[PDB]
Amino acid sequence: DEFMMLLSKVEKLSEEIMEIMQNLSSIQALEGSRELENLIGISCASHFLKREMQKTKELMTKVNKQKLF
Amino acid sequence: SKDLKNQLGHLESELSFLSTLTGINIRNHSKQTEDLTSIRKVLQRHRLSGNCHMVTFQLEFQILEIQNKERLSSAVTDLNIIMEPTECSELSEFVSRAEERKDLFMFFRSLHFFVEWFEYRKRTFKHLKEKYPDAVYLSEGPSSCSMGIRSASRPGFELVIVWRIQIDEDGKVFPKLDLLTKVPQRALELDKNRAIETAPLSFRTLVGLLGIEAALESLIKSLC
Amino acid sequence: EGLALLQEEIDKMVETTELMTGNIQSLKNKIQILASEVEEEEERVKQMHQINLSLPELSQKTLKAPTLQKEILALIPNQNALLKDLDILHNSSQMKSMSTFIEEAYKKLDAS
Amino acid sequence: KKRQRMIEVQDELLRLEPQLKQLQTKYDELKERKSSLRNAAYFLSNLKQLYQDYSDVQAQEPNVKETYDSSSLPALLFKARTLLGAESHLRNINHQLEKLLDQ
Amino acid sequence: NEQEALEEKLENVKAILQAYHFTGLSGKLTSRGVCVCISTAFEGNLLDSYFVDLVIQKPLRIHHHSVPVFIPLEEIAAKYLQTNIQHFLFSLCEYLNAYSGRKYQADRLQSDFAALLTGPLQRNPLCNLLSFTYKLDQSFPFCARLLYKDLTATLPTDVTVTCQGVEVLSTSWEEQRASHETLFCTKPLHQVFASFTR
Repeated sequence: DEFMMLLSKVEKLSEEIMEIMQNLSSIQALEGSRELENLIGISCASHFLKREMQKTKELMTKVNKQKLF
Repeated sequence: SKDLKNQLGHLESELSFLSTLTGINIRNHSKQTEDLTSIRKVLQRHRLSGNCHMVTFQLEFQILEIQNKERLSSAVTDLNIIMEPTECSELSEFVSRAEERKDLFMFFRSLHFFVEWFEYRKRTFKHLKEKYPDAVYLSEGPSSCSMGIRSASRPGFELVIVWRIQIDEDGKVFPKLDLLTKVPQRALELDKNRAIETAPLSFRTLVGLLGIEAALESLIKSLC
Repeated sequence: EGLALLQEEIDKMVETTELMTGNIQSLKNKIQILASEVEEEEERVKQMHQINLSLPELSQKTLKAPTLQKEILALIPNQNALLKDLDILHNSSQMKSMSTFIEEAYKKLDAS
Repeated sequence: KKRQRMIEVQDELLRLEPQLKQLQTKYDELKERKSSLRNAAYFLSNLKQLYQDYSDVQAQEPNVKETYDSSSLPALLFKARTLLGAESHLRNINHQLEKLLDQ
Repeated sequence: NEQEALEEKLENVKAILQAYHFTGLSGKLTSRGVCVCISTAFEGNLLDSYFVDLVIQKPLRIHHHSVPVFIPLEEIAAKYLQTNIQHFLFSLCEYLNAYSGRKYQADRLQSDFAALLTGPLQRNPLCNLLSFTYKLDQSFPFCARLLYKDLTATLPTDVTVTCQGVEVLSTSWEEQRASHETLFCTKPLHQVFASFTR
């Protein structure tokens, strides 16, 4: 259950990680060229992700409350 | 009714048998018929949902069953496939091209081939991580797109080999396993043969002489 | 007369029967010669890698594909402007928590 | 007399042309293999040496800034996908929870 | 009623079993083994099926096979029959679909666009090579040779476009000869004959 003190840090990081990604003017100019996204094999947009970080902050509180394993 | 129950024990003895050899089972298949009066053509649309290994997925399509005793032929008019958002854009072009070619036998043709390769990705990254668990780190689990080769001793220098299976323009399966190099410039300061640059061109011919299993355990034995 | 027609093929055969004696058997003879040395150096590197799952073969075409390392470089222009502002991404303590998060969670789902 | 040089010269070339290419290609099937073996041996003969030379210099300084050549660039872009595309991973584990959603 | 209950799944299991034939090869259990009906298609247009009986014994023996002896069934049989019986039935699909992928090209070339071609199409009982001569009609003859050698795919591997009577002054041969080879390499036959008479 060592993630419940790492995930609450992620929503502090969500700020700190998106800011330092957007503060780097080269991160935001490589997506939009979606041809660059499919070689890597993952998404690279991140401003819409201000709530996907929340979509996981949502369900990661759902993991350990059950802790089904 | 005695045998009316044995009919289910035998026609389901057929269902699993198909799900085993094909690798393709079938769950929901509704049936819909349409007559057109105006030598007489009749159209059917029916939707189907199955699954292969981990791959779950749904097919909705329509057939233009032309009827004539001189021409008993058949065709399809439009398929529409939707799948789960995976990290490989092949599965976004897997739909993007199958709709312009519209045959589903090729669909289930390459999917057997696709998941069969994907399971090589799993079993090898599980076979290396049981034989060399101190030097291999799977970036995204046993289904990761590649593999790290490093230690907690030399972190700034690793080699990541990338397992990338794809499907061509024809509609057939084409994997492609090449090399990437993670290195500090300090190590180039000493490299005098400079084989570190010609590493992918060498690696694309490294699996040639040896195969995947023998080339990679060679590249891990040369690292450690 | 007809010899003008037959004059062309009396040479057509000599062009090829003198072609077989040198081009066929010599190539045959010098294959067991190469296969001798070809076997040898394999053992010299079998000294450095073990001989031997059933991993299958890749076509000539998978290998003739563009080496994806060179393609990553050519794909994005002003790459050297990227690498400078790319160390500081892995560097900062924020990302060190996310990299382990994704792996530390993947590890247990594959067992259960 | 047009018969003899037909059945004898035409079957000559039709019998010896395929036998030839099987030799041109197999002779080149191993020459291209001989090229490869002196390459793979070269590539291993350097990578083993380089790694443990890097080993002896790694021990010269425990912590140190490590400049990257224009060669290590594609790899950092990979290892950073876990950060860059956290969305998909973070959305994929949400549905991995939905494998266990029925529980 | 023990009848009203078994009625729900029998109508559904007898039709989803008939749905495997829509996906590819289906199966009907028999006394001495199982019947496997490999089904082919070339772009939605269904061609002929092929049933390959087989006995569930060791070593596996094919009872009968309706696939042509023209395709290399025996060569792929040995390589893949006893081992990976599932793979045997899929490499077979790669050859059966490839054949019915080519037969549906040339037979549509003859059935439709035959006025353009001077000498008849030259096929192989395997549709393995297609040689054929034909004119863009002023009078502009051509000749070409489709050379299929990858038995798995439906489009060729080597292409020739040598026309008898090419004039050096008219580069329109060259300009069209080049578009004749290239389009034969990436687009089917019946799909380019409709693109150059539109």
